[PDB]
Amino acid sequence: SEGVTIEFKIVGLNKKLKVFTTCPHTLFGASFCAVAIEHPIVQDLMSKEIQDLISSQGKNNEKVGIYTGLNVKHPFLDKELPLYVANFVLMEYREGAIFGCPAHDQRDFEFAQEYDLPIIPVISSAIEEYTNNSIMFNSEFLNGLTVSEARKVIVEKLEEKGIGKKTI
Ligand SMILES: [C]N([C][C][C]OC1=C2C(=C(Br)[C]=[C]1)[C]([C][N])O[B@]21O[C]2[C]([C]OP([O])([O])=O)O[C](N3[C]=NC4=C([N])N=[C]N=C43)[C]2O1)[C]C1=[C][C]=[C][C]=[C]1
Repeated sequence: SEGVTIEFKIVGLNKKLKVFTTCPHTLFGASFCAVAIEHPIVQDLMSKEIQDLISSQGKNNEKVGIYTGLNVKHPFLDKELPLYVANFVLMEYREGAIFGCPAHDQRDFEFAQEYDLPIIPVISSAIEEYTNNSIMFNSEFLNGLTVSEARKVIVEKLEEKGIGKKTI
């Protein structure tokens, strides 16, 4: 609709992953990264046998994915996030790649529950016509800020480091 594009460093390689989000302020609650089945990164960084795993389609309506074997470095935390090929990510929409926040997104929770991924809460429950007064927590420099202030500060920090930009 109107979001931000974020670059993630792929661990042990000189390659990057661009993801699109409409909730950049929930970045400290990221558990995984997921790309579409038809994403270029599948043909570039993975074996041809990945198509055999993909066709095994079996669990429809259920959020399923395959761990690629690669991790991405979190931009602000000393930690890595696993990278998946997921059935619920659409290639034709934006970058065909997402970051997952299971504590505040139903689709991300269903995926994390299946693959035992961590659940990290970041919003404590209370464009310019209204202000969302829910407060950020577990989010380093975003702590204590309302959701509205946090959306602004995270974008300034991503732009300041050359790893994020506004995307219409
Ligand atoms: C879940 N819904 C959206 C609802 C709003 O998205 C939410 C998003 C977060 C949170 Br926290 C809460 C809601 C965070 C963490 N996941 O990021 B979020 O913002 C993006 C958000 C942007 O979509 P929109 O419609 O709001 O403009 O959808 C996710 N996304 C992006 N590209 C994607 C892609 N190719 N295939 C799938 N999903 C993608 C991203 O998920 C996904 C959805 C289902 C089908 C087509 C397109 C989007």
